[PDB]
Amino acid sequence: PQITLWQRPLVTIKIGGQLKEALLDTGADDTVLEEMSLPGRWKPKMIGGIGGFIKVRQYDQILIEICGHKAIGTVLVGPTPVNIIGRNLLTQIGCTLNF
Amino acid sequence: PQITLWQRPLVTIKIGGQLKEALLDTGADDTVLEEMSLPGRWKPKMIGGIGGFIKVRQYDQILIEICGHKAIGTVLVGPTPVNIIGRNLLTQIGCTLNF
Repeated sequence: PQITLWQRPLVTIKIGGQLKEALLDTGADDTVLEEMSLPGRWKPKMIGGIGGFIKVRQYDQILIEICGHKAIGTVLVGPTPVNIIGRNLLTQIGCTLNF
Repeated sequence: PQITLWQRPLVTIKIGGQLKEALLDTGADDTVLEEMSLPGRWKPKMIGGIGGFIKVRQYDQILIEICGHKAIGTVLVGPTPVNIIGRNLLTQIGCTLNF
């Protein structure tokens, strides 16, 4: 699927059964999501944004399924407003930018 | 020019003679840049990020030239670390996302 930018790039995800929705963000390095319970092992990590230093919960080889495409790699969890798909993932779904 | 996401999407800009460099960001709504002096009329506007409420200086029909492509539309100026090309612009250079 090829998508235009006339309005916010939001597609559906799957993180362990759970259908979801996020931003295909080419300005992010990490991928962070909605507080859902992951079967797995975590490593405390920290992010920020308007106030800053919010504590997140890094997961390591999580298989995210995005817009039909399987893809594994790290995903970060914690109190975020929006699911955001960093570089890490677009990188791996073959995703490229076209003008 | 078509660009991959294996590493931060940074291209060169032109804002009134001045060669520059920014992020082709599909997760931003506005376009904000480096404190350079624009011939034009401004409207005080406000943004934020890690601490938040930083005051910026909105410009209105500024012709940004990006990666060979002419394109006009608003550009925002103020103490930012990085030049960032919002939706507003990618929108207008015909820019699309491809996987």
